[PDB]
Amino acid sequence: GKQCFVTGRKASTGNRRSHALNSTKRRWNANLQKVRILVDGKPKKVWVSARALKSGKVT
Amino acid sequence: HIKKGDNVKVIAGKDKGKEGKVIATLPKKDRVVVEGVNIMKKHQILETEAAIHVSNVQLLDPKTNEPTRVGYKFVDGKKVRIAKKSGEEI
Amino acid sequence: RDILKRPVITEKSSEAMAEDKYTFDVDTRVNKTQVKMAVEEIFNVKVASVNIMNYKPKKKRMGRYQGYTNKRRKAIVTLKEGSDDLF
Amino acid sequence: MKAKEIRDLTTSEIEEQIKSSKEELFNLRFQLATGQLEETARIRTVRKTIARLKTVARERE
RNA sequence: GAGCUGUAAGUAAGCUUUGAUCCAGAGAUUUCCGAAUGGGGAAACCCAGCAUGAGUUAUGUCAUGUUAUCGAUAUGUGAAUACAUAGCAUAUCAGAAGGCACACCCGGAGAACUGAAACAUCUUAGUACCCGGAGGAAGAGAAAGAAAAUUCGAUUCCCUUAGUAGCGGCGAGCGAAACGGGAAGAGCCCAAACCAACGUUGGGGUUGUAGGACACUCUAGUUACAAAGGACGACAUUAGACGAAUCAUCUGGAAAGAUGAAUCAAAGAAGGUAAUAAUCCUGUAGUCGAAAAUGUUGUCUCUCUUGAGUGGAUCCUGAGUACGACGGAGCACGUGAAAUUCCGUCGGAAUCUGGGAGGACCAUCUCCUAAGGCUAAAUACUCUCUAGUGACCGAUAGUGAACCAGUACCGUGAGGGAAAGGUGAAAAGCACCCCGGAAGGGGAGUGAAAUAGAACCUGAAACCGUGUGCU
RNA sequence: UGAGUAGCGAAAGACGGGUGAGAAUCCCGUCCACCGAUUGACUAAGGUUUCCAGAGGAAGGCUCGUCCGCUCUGGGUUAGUCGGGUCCUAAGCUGAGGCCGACAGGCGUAGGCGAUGGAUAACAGGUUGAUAUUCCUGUACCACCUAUAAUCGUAUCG
Repeated sequence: GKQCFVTGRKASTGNRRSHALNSTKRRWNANLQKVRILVDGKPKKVWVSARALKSGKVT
Repeated sequence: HIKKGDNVKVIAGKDKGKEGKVIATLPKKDRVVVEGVNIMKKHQILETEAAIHVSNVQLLDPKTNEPTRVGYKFVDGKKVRIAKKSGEEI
Repeated sequence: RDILKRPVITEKSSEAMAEDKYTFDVDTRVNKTQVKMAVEEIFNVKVASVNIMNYKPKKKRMGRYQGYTNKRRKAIVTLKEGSDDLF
Repeated sequence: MKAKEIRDLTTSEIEEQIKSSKEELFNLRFQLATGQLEETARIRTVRKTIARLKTVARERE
């Protein structure tokens, strides 16, 4: 139940392939980081992806 | 349809063409008891009367004393019963 | 109130009348303190002590269908004065 | 469709509950338990009066 | 408008023309458990606080209201730590919970048996199972479209294109779209440039034949989208009422059958009547009827409302967006010469001389204007309510269940799962006599029939007994 | 069909008198026989009316039955002190906030639930066909409420 607070990034699902084309299930996870950001109330620590931290966000 | 305490004529059965007086009414089973017809014997031993179907009796005309059908015409505010083949009120 | 339902007249209760003990059928969900205060206001009799017991439904079959009777609560009341005068 | 003759004041309604219920229906049941009661159709008659009495009482809130 | 207190007998005691019983609309009461919600618990139980009240000289005892959790709104709200902000105690909320038709729809996650006459790519199959969210329908929907004509113009569904073009250990196999013919068919609102207050709320503005701000002389309530609450009479449901026409004889227990004579029909559909009935009964064709509740509709109320084109100095038209690389998925299309579009990681543009597409890619032409949001109809399905039909079954059949069947019974449990219909038209269900302790039987009697006697319509075979002609 | 065949589940019965339509099998009495660290007396779990009285003999009883744990009709279980709750906690279970996790959910703090353990006021005798620390008789104990009082306003409760 972990997701990016700014954008909403979440893990996905797909296949892992081999040279013989055998397929098994795997997951692509988001590069979430535990960073303190500005909040209206207490400044709390939330999951924010590294892409969201680009373009300029508070910390 | 056929009220109790009336004068009827039997048109079908063992005792056909015999006038009688209605003494009981069973509308759940559609059975009418006529006085003097359909005698029964019960081992208890007594002789009494049995029930007959309402479809085997016709009302008697007050004037001709002949079988007839029934109709309604709303003479008054209430509803009254008349007789076909004539105009006399039953 | 109408806590009491019916009086009980049996062979064992007949010999219990000599000791001023009366048997009644009461409501299932009442305590003997409530039964104590119900006799005093209907017959105007001062009571001494009240006993009470519970029963279980009995499986009674008539014809082809089986079933159960009602659960019964029975109370025995002891009187120091007066008499209920059951007819 | 019955005889709804009960039209007296609300104070007398409570007077008609202890009479009809507390002392009449209760007495009629102990009479039958030992067994002295003919006219057993009266048990239903008293019960329906109590239903009518409390129905008009609720109509007046 | 005359009987009634259900199956269910039967005996009591009752009610009813001063309108019983019954049918329909509208109200009141509604124990306990169960999301269960004062606390606990082995559901249908136990144990409390607070505020009034009923009884006791007084405790004991009882009745009525309220007290769960989370969330959203006002107030009081030291901390550690100066102001504050976590925690907290109150007040309010038709706020949420759980079930439901194992039907229809949209998402997350997602097999194997099987086929390839073995098998791993492939297929089964994005199927079965599970979880989440709804709705009466859901989803999609107003061109960064289809194409190559001297063009069309939102989405959805049916026919055809067509088993074509294609994909494929090029094996097994998978498999389209545009055009064309039809059902149905309305389109609008926001961000920015600009204008005055204290970043906020109002006005302005919504686009490709390029639109708008800015300067220029400049006038249809659509409550299914397009802005949101209410008042005005006509049909339709939820009880019903009128409504034509037949008499004789024969057989028979009984006539509706047969022999003869009549009638009606906007009514010859059907069911019941002692047997096969247009004219015996309930009905049918036709017409009429509504206190009261609930739907649809249409004529006024009511609530909003700025209707047109030439000029383009300058400004605005959606950014970590489009796009690229790496690893995947989905398009009929298995990375392949793969365009078109989604996810994870990392880089990362331009601003009408702009940008995207026309199956790698470049140039020329043609079409269009992404990165914000809503929208009825044609379409799919049936647990239920009313009215109907069948070259569909007729008790080993038809639902597992025509009988009080998800019952008996079996298992710790999830779960599995039967057999059983028929007297007679009418109970008229054998008064009475004889054998016993009774069951049963022989007479008499009821009935057309009693070998129709309730283990009751007909009553085959296997099988079991008695007597006889020939051996 | 096997076939009136196998079997009828450890074991000692005999006689007299009654009931009765019907008795080796039912009642009453006598004698003999068997267990007696148990086939005797209580009670926990489990079963749920099989317990008592009066009637009955279709089916059940591996035979018969006048009998029964079987059928019909009526009856039977009484607590301030006994075991449990209004007392307490083991091992475990559930947990407001909180942590983790595609969904569903997993774990866990404060706090609760939970005896097989701890704490806690009664004995003797009699009585019915069926109840007995429960009913009755006699003698006790524990908690709580109400009105004068000995002694008490620094007491006293915590």
